[PDB]
This record gives sequence, C-alpha cells and structure tokens, in this order.
Amino acid sequence: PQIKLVLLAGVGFFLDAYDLFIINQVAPMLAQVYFPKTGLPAQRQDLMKAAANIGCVVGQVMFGVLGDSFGRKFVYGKELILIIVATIFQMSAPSHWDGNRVLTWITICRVFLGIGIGGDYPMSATVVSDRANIHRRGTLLCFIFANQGWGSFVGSLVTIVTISGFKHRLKSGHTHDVDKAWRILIGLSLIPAFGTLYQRLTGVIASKKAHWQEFVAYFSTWNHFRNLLGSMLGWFLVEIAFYGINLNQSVVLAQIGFADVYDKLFQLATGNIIVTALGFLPGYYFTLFLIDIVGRKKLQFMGFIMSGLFLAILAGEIDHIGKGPLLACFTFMQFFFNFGANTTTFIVAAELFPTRIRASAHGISAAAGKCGAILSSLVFNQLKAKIGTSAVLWIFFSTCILGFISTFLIDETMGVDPDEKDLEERRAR
Repeated sequence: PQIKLVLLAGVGFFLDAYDLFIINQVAPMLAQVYFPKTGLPAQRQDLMKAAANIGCVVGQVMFGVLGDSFGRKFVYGKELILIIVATIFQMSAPSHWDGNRVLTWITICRVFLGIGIGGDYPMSATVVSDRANIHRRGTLLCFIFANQGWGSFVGSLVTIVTISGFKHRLKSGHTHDVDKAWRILIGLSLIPAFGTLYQRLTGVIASKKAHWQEFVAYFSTWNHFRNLLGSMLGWFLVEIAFYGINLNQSVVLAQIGFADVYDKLFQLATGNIIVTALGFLPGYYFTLFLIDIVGRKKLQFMGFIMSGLFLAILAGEIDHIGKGPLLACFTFMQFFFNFGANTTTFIVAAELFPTRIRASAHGISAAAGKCGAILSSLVFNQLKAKIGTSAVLWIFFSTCILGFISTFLIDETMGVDPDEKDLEERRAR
C-alpha cells in the first residue's frame, strides 16, 4: 500500500535529521577529547555544523544536476552510500590525530554527508505533495518532518543511553572512552542506514532554457512573486534561527544552567532530551495536530512571534534570570519553532506552488532555507563570541519578526488545490 513509502522517507529524514542534529550531540563529545582545557574553535565548529547543510545544498544541486541529467534511478542509492560512506569515514576518523585535523575530517565528510543528505532532502517533500491531491496533505508532511524531532530526540535518547552505558567505565578513570561514544552516536545511524540501504535496495540546455522562460514569466507577477519571496524569506529567516539553535541547542543549554566528565555529559544530554522531549519534539506534534485546523500562517505568525517572544525573552533575560524560566522559554521556543515557523516554512514552501514550477521554487526556498541555515550555521558560534548570545537571539528575534512581517507576503494554503486555481485563473482570462 501507500504507507510503506512515507515511513522510509521519515527514516531517511530521521537519518538526515539524526545525522544533521546528531552533530549537536557529537560536538560536545569532540570537545572533551581533543580540546579539554579550551573550547572548540568557533569557525571550525560553524563550518562543521553548516558542513552538512553546505553539502546539503551542494548535495541537492549536484544530486539535482545528476538527478536531472540521468534520472532518479541514478541518484537514489548513491546518496545513501555517500552518507553511509561519509558516515563511515566520519565515524572512523583516526584517533591519534590532532584536534584540528579530526574536525576538518568530519566537516568534509559532513559535506559529503550533507551532499548525501542534500540528495534525499527535498526529494522526500515532493513525493507526497504530488500524490495526495486531498485536504489532509499537511498532516502527512509534518509527520515525516516530525522525524526531525525523533532524529534530534533519538540522537538525544541514544546519547543518554550511550552515556549511561559508559557510566562506570568513566568514573573509574578511563576518561578517553567518550571518543568511542560519539562514533557510536554517528555510527548508530548506520543501523538504520544499512537497514535503509537494505530496504532501498530490497536538448538538455534547450529544455532548461524553456523551463527558465516559464519560471521567469510566472514569478514576474506581484501576486505570484510575493509567494516565492515570502517562502524564501520565511524559510530563509526561520532556518537562521532554527538551525542556528538546533545545530547549537547544546550550546544554548550551556549558557542556561546545564553546564566530573560523566556528570557534565549526562546533564547536557538531559537538558537536550528535556528540551527535545518536552519542546522540540512535541512542537512537531502540536503542529501536526493543528496545521489542518489553524492554518500555516497563523502558526507561522505565532511560531515566529512566540518564538520571537521567547527569543525576545531569551534575548532579554538570558544573562539576568535563572535556569528554569529560560529552559521553559527555550523549550517553549523549540516547541514554537516546530510548533510554528520551522515546520510551517517547510510545509508552506511545498504547498504554495502549482506543479508546473514547484520543483524550482521549493529548491530555491530550501536553498534559501539552507542559505539561512548555513548563514546561521556558518556564523552562529562566531557571532556568539563577537557580539554575545543575547544579541544573536535578538537577531533571531528580528528574523522572527521579519519572519512575522515577511509572513504577511504568503497566501494560506490550507484546503487549496494550486492546480485548479491556476486553471481557473486562466479560464477567467
């Protein structure tokens, strides 16, 4: 039946989101081993966490050109072996290496990982927006997207289960074993990755120029232009805050009160699991249960404006008030990222556009998102040192208000067939 396919994409999303966000759980493990007396250098950490997103855009452009050049049959398996191989290369960095060299190893692998994650990334959105042609398409997209929570959560659960498995060995003085853990965090993606590898297996310029002509004609009209503009902005703007935060959720929880060797790692994994269990994850399900009742915009407004509120509260109060209030707001924000703009910018970018031009607009929006993702991903930790976390949160707040303001450019997509609207638009003229 139709069911088995959407699960596989979810597991693909889970693996990407796992692979994407597991870096959030992996980065602190790298610090304790290779940089115990100081922290991970800012530019290298940004590049590493953006690396998957940078490779994610190069992946979706390269696996876009090859996918367009030689069809779907050419790209489907090769991306997963690429993230498996990139996972395996990433998973098996030499242990006797200098810290800076290990990081650069992982980034490049995470680019290729991102290139592989960049393959299947927009390709898991299209397959079910085309298929349904029914009012209940949004619940389905968010369900697969919610695996972004499970990827972040299971990565979070794997982390506490991993760390609590190494409990006694660490307390007895064998402090280097944490290096085994982060490979396990990444490597455990191989279980579904090979599981998925098993399951996945078990006139070129003339057309490109003609498609470019229709695309230019369509998005040269205001009521059509603004929707791509708002989609790019909303996705661009939220992925600034969303991946700024979710690739660095562990960094934010370290300014909040969650920061011996085991005690530290387990507490951070507890804050991560709390936030992702209580906020990041259920926010997808509050979105899941309300998109087809409340609408994408009001949730994006709320998501932007409330995550903006909580970003404004975080920005305003982070250096002045206690852990609990912040953790709630951060969980409220994470809740209102996924119960809001992070989820809706993914959905709205998929739903706005008639089929005849959808592929470019979503790729440009996702690229814009990855641009916003890589922008914050590329610079989140550098800005944190140059201007402070509160200032960045105000930026995320402003991007939420700009996300809020830019959200006005968008049409509501609940219950609308974009193809019948295009046909009636023309039969009227």
